[PDB]
Amino acid sequence: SNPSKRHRDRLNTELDRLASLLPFPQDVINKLDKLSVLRLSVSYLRAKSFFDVSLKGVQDNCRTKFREGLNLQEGEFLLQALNGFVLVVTTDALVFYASSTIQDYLGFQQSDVIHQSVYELIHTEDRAEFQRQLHFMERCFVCRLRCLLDGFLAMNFQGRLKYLHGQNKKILPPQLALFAIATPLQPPSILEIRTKNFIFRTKHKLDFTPTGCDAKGKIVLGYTEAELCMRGTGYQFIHAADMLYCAEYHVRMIKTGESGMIVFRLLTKDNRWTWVQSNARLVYKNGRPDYIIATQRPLTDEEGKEHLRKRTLKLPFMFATGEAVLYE
Amino acid sequence: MDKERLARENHSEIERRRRNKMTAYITELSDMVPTCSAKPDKLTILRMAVSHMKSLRPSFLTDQELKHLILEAADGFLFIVSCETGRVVYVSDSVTPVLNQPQSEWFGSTLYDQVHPDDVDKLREQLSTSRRSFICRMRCEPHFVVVHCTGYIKAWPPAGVSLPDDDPEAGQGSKFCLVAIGRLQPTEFISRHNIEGIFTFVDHRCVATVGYQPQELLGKNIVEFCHPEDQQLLRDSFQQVVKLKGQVLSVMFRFRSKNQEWLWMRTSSFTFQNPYSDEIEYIICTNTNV
DNA sequence: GCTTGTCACGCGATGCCCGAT
DNA sequence: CATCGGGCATCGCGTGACAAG
Ligand SMILES: O=C1C[C@H](c2ccccc2)Oc2ccc3ccccc3c21
Repeated sequence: SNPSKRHRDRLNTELDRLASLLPFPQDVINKLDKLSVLRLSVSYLRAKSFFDVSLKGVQDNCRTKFREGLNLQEGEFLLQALNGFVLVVTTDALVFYASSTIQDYLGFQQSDVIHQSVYELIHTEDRAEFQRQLHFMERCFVCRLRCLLDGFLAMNFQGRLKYLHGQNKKILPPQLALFAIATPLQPPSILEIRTKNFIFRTKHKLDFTPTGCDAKGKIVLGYTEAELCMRGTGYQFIHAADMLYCAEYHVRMIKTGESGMIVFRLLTKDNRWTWVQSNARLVYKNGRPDYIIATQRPLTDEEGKEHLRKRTLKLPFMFATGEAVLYE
Repeated sequence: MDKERLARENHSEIERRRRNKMTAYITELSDMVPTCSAKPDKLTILRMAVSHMKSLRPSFLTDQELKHLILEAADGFLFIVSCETGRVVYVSDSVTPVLNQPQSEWFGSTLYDQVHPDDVDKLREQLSTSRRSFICRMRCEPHFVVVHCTGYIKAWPPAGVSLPDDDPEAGQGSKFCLVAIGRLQPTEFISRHNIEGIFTFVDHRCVATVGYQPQELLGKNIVEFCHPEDQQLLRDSFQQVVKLKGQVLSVMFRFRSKNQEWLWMRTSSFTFQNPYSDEIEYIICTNTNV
C-alpha cells in the first residue's frame, strides 16, 4: 500500500458507484470511460434539474387499461413518429439532450453526443449558420450533420428557443436553449433502384390514351391498369416542360410510323415526376394505324437533366419546373 | 523536431487536458447537487453526487420527459389509428391545445370523421397497406385547420402493452396502425388548367409571384383567387379561349395573393391540341405581375 | 505498424487534523 | 486563545503499459 494509490482507489470506487447509477443499459455502462462517466452523470443531473421546474394522462372519461399502457409509451410513440431525432442545445453549443434515434440517422450513439459540442456533429460550412440560429423564438432552418451510416446528411431543423431553467450557472439567469427536431430532406422525383433494364411497354390509342400496361410499368408509374386509362390521354401525364417535344415526336410518329428516342417526364400516382427515354411505334391493321406501342426505360434525374440540357429543339417552357395533379 | 519528444509532449498535454476535463466535471457536479453549492474536495462532491443520483433514479429520460421535450420543441399531438377503418385507437391530451377538441371527441371516432370530407379520399391513399407524411384539414359552424401529419405504419398490437380480455380493443383485431403526430401550420409563372379553370399544373415560381406554394393552387379553380368584379371577365376569357383554339387571349385581373392582397396580373392563355385528334388537352396560361 | 486515447503509478507540493507547545 | 511541526490525505504533473482503430 501507499497513500497515493489509496486516494486513487477511493476516487475510482466513487467513479464506479457513479457509473452503476447512470440510466443506461449495463452493456453501455461497462464500456464507458471515467471521463464520459462524469460527463453523463452531469448530464443526468442537469436534465433532472431542468425537468423539476419545467415538467409537471388519458381522460378519466376515456380510461381503459390498454389506453393506459399506450399512454405510458406515448413518449416513445412520438419519438418514433418524429422521423428524425430530438436535439436540445445550450447557448454554449453543448448538446443538452439527443434522443436515441440519432443513431438511426447519423450513426452516433446517444451516450457519446450528450454534453458535447454540437459543432462536432455539424458541417463546418454550416456551423456559423447554426450559431446564428442559437442566438421571436420559433426556428426553422437546414444544416448538414455528420453521418457515419455505412459522409454528411442535410437535415431540416424545426424548433424553438426557450429558457433552460435549473442550470445553476455562475447566480446567472437561465440561458436560451434550442429545442429542435431534426428530420431528413425531400426530393420530388422517382428514380428507380434497379434502374438497369427496367424497360416497360405501354399500349395507347391513336391519341396517346393509355389502354394497357405491363407489370414493370405499374411498378414505375404507380397506376393500376384501370387507373391508367381513366385520366384522358397521356398528355395529362406529361410534364409541362416536355409537352411540346412529345407533341412534335407524336407528329413525327404519325407521319412515318416511328417517333424516335425522346426523353421526358411522366407523372406518377404520387404526383411525382419520373424521367423516361421512350420510343413510340405505330401498329397497323388493314394498312391503317390502330394503336401505339411505347417502350420506355426509366432514367435517373442526372441523365434526365443532362438530356434536357442537350435538347434538340428550343421550345417554350423548356426549362420550367412545377407540380401537377391528375383527375378522372 | 525530435519525434519521440514531440510524441511525449503531445501525450502529456492530452493527459493534462483529461485531468482538466475531470476536474471541470467535478465542479459541475458540485454545482448540481443539493448542499454542495450552499467548499468541499473531490471525494465528498463525488459521494454527494452518488447519493443524489441514488435519490433521483432503461432510458436516459422518462417517457414523460421525452414527450415534454418533443412537445416543447415542435408542438403536435399523437394519434394512433387503424389503417383498416381509420378507427382512433389512441389520441394524446395534446389534441386539446392543438385542435381545441377533448380527447373524447376522437376516442370512439375514426380519422375520416375528424377531417374535411374533400380529404377523406386522400386519407385512404395514406392508410392503404413505413413512413408517411401528409397534410389534411381537421375539425375543432364547423371550423377546419390545416394540419401536417408525420408518422409510420406499425404492426398491431404493440409490444409490451397488455391487452386485457374485457378491453374494447380485444375484439378489433387490427393488423396495422398509423402512429403519427399532427401539427398546426415582378416575375411570372406558367400553369395548365382544364377548360373549367382548375389548376392542374403550377410553375414553382408561383411562390415568387402570388406567394402560394404549388400545392395550394393545384385542384382549385383560378376564379376562386380572382376579384369578384373580374371573375366573370376571367370566366369569359376561359370560355372563349376554348372556342378559338391556338389563338392567344390576354386578360388582366386582380389575384388574391398569399397575404390576401390584390395583385394585378396579366394572363396569356392558349389551348394545347392533341396532334392526332385536335382535341384540347388543357389550357396553358402565363400569369405575370403588373 | 502508427495514432490517439485510457488507466495506473511514482512523486513531490500542499491540505487537513491535531496533540503539544 | 492562538502557533507549530507529525503524519496521512488531496491533488496536479509526467511517463509508461496497453489497446482500439
Ligand atoms: O410514350 C409515351 C408515354 C406516355 C405515357 C405512358 C404511360 C402512361 C401515360 C402516358 O404518353 C406519351 C405521349 C406522347 C409521346 C410522344 C412521343 C413518344 C412517347 C410519348 C408518350
